[PDB]
Amino acid sequence: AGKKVLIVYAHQEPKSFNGSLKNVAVDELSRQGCTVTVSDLYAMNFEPRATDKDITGTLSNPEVFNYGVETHEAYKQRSLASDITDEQKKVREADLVIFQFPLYWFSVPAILKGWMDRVLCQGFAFDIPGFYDSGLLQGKLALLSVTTGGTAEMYTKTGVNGDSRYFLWPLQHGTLHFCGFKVLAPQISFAPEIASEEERKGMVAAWSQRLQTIWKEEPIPCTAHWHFGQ
Amino acid sequence: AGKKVLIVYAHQEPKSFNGSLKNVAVDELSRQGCTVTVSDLYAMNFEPRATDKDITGTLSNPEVFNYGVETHEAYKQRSLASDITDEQKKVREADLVIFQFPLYWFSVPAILKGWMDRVLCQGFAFDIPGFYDSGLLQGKLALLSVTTGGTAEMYTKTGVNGDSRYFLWPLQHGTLHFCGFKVLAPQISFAPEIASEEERKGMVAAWSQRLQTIWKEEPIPCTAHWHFGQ
Ligand SMILES: Cc1cc2nc3c(=O)[nH]c(=O)nc-3n(C[C@H](O)[C@H](O)[C@H](O)COP(=O)(O)OP(=O)(O)OC[C@H]3O[C@@H](n4cnc5c(N)ncnc54)[C@H](O)[C@@H]3O)c2cc1C
Ligand SMILES: Cc1cc2nc3c(=O)[nH]c(=O)nc-3n(C[C@H](O)[C@H](O)[C@H](O)COP(=O)(O)OP(=O)(O)OC[C@H]3O[C@@H](n4cnc5c(N)ncnc54)[C@H](O)[C@@H]3O)c2cc1C
Ligand SMILES: CN(C)c1nc2c(Br)c(Br)c(Br)c(Br)c2[nH]1
Ligand SMILES: CN(C)c1nc2c(Br)c(Br)c(Br)c(Br)c2[nH]1
Ligand SMILES: [Zn+2]
Ligand SMILES: [Zn+2]
Repeated sequence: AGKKVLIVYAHQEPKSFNGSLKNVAVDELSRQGCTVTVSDLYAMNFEPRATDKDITGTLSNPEVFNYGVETHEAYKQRSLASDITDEQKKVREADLVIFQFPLYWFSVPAILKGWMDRVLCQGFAFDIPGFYDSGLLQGKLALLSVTTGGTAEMYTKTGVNGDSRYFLWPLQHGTLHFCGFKVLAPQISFAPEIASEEERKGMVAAWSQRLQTIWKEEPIPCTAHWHFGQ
Repeated sequence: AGKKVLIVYAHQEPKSFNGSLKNVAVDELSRQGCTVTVSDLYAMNFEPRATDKDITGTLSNPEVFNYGVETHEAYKQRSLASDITDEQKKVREADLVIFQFPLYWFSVPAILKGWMDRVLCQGFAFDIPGFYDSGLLQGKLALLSVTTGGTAEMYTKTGVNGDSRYFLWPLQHGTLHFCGFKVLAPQISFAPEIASEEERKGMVAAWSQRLQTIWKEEPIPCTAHWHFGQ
């Protein structure tokens, strides 16, 4: 035991399917004795825009603004905005980061994209060197728990949407793997709006049950072959 | 040949490489006699978050907030927030929509993701049915003009990042094609920060040159094969 979990949660509605998946996670991980923290992005009115307000005090170059460089330097100089550093503290302490969100345009909702853009800066999440297998959050686990409008059928290799794995690439590989996370198998709850309550309860239950043994899981091989191969 | 272009632009710094790419597009398309509009999202302080503030009318279900449902109904009733309808007007009038942005986490910056999330609502951009080749923005063209930190070699199949086309899938297919756009080949200006001044000028001029003949181009086949190969 002694395991710490951050849930980064992106849904506007407490009563939503996403809300229930988040609450089941809190309940089950809490029951196990895990340390659990939730960043409820919409309730926080979390700022998604990458702007020069994310740096407090004097900028590295106040005439030409380069976000990547300014935030790298601000992290090194402990001069990032408190909303960012608050999130970095949560991530730093976590052994597992679970992202709970509805799929928006084959990706995360903008509020959560903004969390990734602003929280995962150079020096904290990655550096030269220290990316992919050697990214700075190595040792940590990340897990995408996604809900969709589309059915599993639509999300097949020859379905209209392609394999669900195809849209996971920028998230699992380009973001989480890049930062050094070992990536647990995604949790994809397909088309809850379409499903019967029976099927919905089953999807929630699968998640709760999965969570019972989450600490015994092996990470996926987060490779192009995993995402795009046969 | 009275063509209308919307450039949706997502960079904080007017002197940036992205800023130059946006400006040369304006210069060249204006020179051609095109009608040109730019949505400079950061300068507009464009709202990225999908929230209940985006609907001003009586909600369909005020007890359980479903963003998709409420925005679809609000579009039909004309009770969407005016920032959304302002953008929809620009898209409706445009023959070509160019997106100009730096790659953030294998995707668009959150401010631009928010534009996609909030502007491309059901009833305006797609219906059920009425998506992919039957999407509501059929007859229009879209083009991603992207800049990266990574080099072209890093973005090949055997490179660490995988092929560049891999990260285009959620944007070109999941978003643009879903809404009925035909998609012109991407413009990817690789690693300008690493490039010499002359190589930078070369990349800007290549884009300007391409734009001279943009109206003669055919779209890509926006399929899984195009993106991922056999
Ligand atoms: C901007 C935007 C972009 C989108 N892009 C995509 C896309 O690219 N691809 C795609 O596939 N979809 C897309 N969607 C659709 C979206 O992913 C789904 O609408 C979303 O995933 C549904 O999840 P939800 O939590 O909102 O469901 P909800 O509507 O909140 O819930 C579904 C039903 O489950 C019920 N429920 C809640 N809790 C429980 C419980 N504990 N047990 C049983 N039932 C319960 C709820 O009451 C509800 O009736 C998009 C939607 C929007 C708004
Ligand atoms: C949050 C975040 C996430 C990122 N994620 C990724 C990612 O997933 N993958 C990836 O590859 N990269 C990523 N990057 C890096 C990012 O994509 C690059 O920094 C960006 O694309 C560079 O474009 P720019 O316009 O900001 O370059 P700039 O720094 O503005 O341009 C480089 C140089 O070009 C000069 N210049 C400007 N105009 C001209 C001109 N007309 N002629 C000649 N020179 C000119 C500028 O003065 C500058 O010196 C990320 C960065 C951030 C901040
Ligand atoms: C709102 N709703 C039910 C919904 N929105 C969708 C979007 Br946007 C995409 Br892309 C896809 Br694919 C599917 Br399937 C969607 N289903
Ligand atoms: C800031 N900078 C230059 C930068 N950031 C990057 C990110 Br984030 C990713 Br993922 C990749 Br891949 C590359 Br290459 C990046 N290069
Ligand atoms: Zn990977
Ligand atoms: Zn397509």
